[PDB]
Amino acid sequence: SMREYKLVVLGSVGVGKSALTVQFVQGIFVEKYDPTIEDSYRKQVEVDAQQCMLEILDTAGTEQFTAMRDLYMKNGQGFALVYSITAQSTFNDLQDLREQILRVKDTDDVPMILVGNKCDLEDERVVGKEQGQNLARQWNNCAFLESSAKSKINVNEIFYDLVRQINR
Amino acid sequence: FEKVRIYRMDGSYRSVELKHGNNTTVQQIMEGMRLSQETQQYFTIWICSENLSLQLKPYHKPLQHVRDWPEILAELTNLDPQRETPQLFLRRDVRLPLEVEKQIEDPLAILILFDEARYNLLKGFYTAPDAKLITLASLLLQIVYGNYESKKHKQGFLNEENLKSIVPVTKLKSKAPHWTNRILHEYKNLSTGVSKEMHHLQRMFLQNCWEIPTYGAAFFTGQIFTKVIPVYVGVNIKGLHLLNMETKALLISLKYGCFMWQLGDTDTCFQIHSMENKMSFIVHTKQAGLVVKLLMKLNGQL
Ligand SMILES: Nc1nc2c(ncn2[C@@H]2O[C@H](COP(=O)(O)OP(=O)(O)OP(O)(O)=S)[C@@H](O)[C@H]2O)c(=O)[nH]1
Ligand SMILES: [Mg+2]
Repeated sequence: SMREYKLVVLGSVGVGKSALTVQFVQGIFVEKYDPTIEDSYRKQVEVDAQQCMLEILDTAGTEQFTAMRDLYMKNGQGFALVYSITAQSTFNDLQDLREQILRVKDTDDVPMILVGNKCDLEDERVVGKEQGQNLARQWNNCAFLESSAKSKINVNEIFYDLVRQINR
Repeated sequence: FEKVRIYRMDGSYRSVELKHGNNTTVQQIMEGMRLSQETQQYFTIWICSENLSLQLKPYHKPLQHVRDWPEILAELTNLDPQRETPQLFLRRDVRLPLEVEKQIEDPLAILILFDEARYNLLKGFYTAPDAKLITLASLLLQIVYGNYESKKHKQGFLNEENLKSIVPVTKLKSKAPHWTNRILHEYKNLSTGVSKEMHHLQRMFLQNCWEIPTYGAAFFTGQIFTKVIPVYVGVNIKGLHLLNMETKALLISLKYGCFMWQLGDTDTCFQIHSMENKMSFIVHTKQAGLVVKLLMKLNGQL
C-alpha cells in the first residue's frame, strides 16, 4: 500500500511556510495571506518511482501553541525549517528549532532541510546564500535549498528531499 | 485561547480560533477560513458523523451542536446511543445554484468543490453510465499522475489498489476491472488541445459531475416499505432522489415541478406524489421535517 509521510513546516512568522505549502499542494500563489494557527494538507506525489501520500503540517510561526510544538516534533518524520532571505531575524531564529528537534528525537539523524525562501526578491536579499550554506554545513551538512513560492523555484524539491531522507 | 479544526473531505483541516467559545457562530468561523467574501457564499459548515451529516445555518453555534450530538441523534434518527463524536467540515452549500457554480473560476473554490465531488463519486453516491464513470476516472488519473506515459501506464499499472481511487467502491469489484483498457485509452487521449493546468482539469471533472442528477445533494436517512428498505434521501437544486442505502442504487429521481410532497402527521414521514405517472410513496424518517423544509426552499429558488 501507499506509504504515508508526516512532514512539518516550521519557521518564523511571514517567511512563506503557508505560501510554500499551498503552492506545493494547491498550485496557488497570491500576495494575500491569512495568518496560521495550524493547517494540515494532504497530497499524493511520486518520489523515486514510488507513489507517496504526504501529510504536511503548516504551523504558526510563534511560541504559542506549545502542546502543538511538542507534538509536531514527536510525530513529525521530516522537518522543513524555513527562513526568509529578506529577514535576518528569521534566519537567526532557526538555530533553536533545530536544537529542539534533535532533543525531542534524541538523535541527530532527523530528516530535515534548511529552506531560504523568497529567493525571487533578490533586491531585498539580506541573508547571503553562502550564509545559508554555512548554517546547513554547521548542522552536520544538513540539506539546503533556496526557494520561491511565487516563482515555483525549489518548491517540490523541498518535500521530495524530505521523503527521500525518510526513505533512507 | 480556543480553536477548532474544520476539515475537508480529503482529510485536510484548517484550524480556526473560537473568539466567543462555544457561542462562536458558523458565520464567524467562516471568516477564519482562507476563502474570500465572494467565495464564502459557495460553502458553509456541516457537522458530520458516520450516521448523519447536517448543513449548519449561519447563526448556528457548531460547538454546541457537537456538544448536543447525542440529543440531536435521538431526535433525528431511529438509532440507539452511538459512540462517535461528530466533526466539523467545510462543504458545498446545498443552496448553491448550478448556474452560479458553472461560472466559478476561483482556483480555491474549484479545488474544494472538486475534492468533495471526487469524494461522492468514490463513495458511490453518483449514479452514471459506464462511459461517464470512465471519463471521470481518466481525469482523476491525469490529475494525480500527470501525463500518460506508455512506459508507465500501459501495463501492470491500474491494479485493485489504485482503481479504488478512481472509480466508485460500488463498481470496484464488479465491472471496473473490465474498464481498465477503456480508462487508459481515455487517459492517453487526454494527454495527447486541452489545458493540463491543475485547476482546468479539476473544473473538467466538475463539468462531468454537474449533469449527474444527484450532484450537490444533501443526504438524509430513512426507510420505505415495498420488506422495509433503508434508503438515502438526497435533496439538491434539481429535485428529490432515493438511493438504496446498502447498494447506493438509484431507486427514484424526480425533478422539481414533476412531484409534490406532504409532511405526514408529525415529522415522522413524508409522502411523495408524481404529477405525471400518478404513482406515490411514503418515506419513513425522523428527518422528514428537515427534508420537506429543504424541498420547499430549493423548489422555491427555482
Ligand atoms: N515574492 C515572494 N513572496 C512570498 C514568498 N513566500 C511568501 N511570500 C509572501 O510573504 C507573505 C507571508 O507569507 P506566508 O506564507 O503567510 O508566511 P508564513 O510563514 O506562512 O507566516 P506565519 O503564519 O508564520 S505569520 C505573503 O504575503 C506571501 O505572499 C516568495 O517566495 N516570494
Ligand atoms: Mg502561515
